[PDB]
Amino acid sequence: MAIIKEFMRFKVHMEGSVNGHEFEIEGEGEGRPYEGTQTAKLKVTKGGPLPFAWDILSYQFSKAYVKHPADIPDYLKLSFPEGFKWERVMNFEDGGVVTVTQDSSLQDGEFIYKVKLHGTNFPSDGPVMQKKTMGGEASSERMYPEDGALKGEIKVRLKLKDGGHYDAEVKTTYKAKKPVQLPGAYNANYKLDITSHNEDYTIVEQYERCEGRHS
Repeated sequence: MAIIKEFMRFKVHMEGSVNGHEFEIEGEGEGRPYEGTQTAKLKVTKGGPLPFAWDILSYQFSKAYVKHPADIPDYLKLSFPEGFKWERVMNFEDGGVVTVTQDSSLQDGEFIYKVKLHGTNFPSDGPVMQKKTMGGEASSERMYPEDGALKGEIKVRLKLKDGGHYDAEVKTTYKAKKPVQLPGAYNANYKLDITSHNEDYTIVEQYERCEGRHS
């Protein structure tokens, strides 16, 4: 029950399964919501070491930290303290599919994120199950208002270890819990890096920069 400060922390809990392998991850993050920068330290609390690529999870660990020009209303910052929810489908090039449902709220002056993820139909020999990805390229999410919510579309490209890319079409709906001002169409430009990780990815740190701009 508060405003969005120049510096904000968040806690995240994720529960999910990928190709039937169940896991849980808890994390803590911090950043500067108006500067569009944030970092997070994630720990696998159940089902470690993960038998699949960390890169499919990385995108699921924070839209309140997007730098917006003053002529683009900040729909998702304005949803607080109640918060917002988002649901996403990631359609990978080799048939694999990830869906994500997320709830974002503010408690004791910190954001709380609860994430549920399902991953299925990934080929056993593919880059996800064989841990052959090496991070993601910078990308631009096309943001647009639709049916009283905000939608986003991203063509995500995961770097392949032996050179090349492995892609996914990403579609997400973001909706405030209570109606607040929706913006017009714009682009959210992202850069996300895995800053560090232990050998088996049970401890991982990420950084993301995101800035909204007109096309």
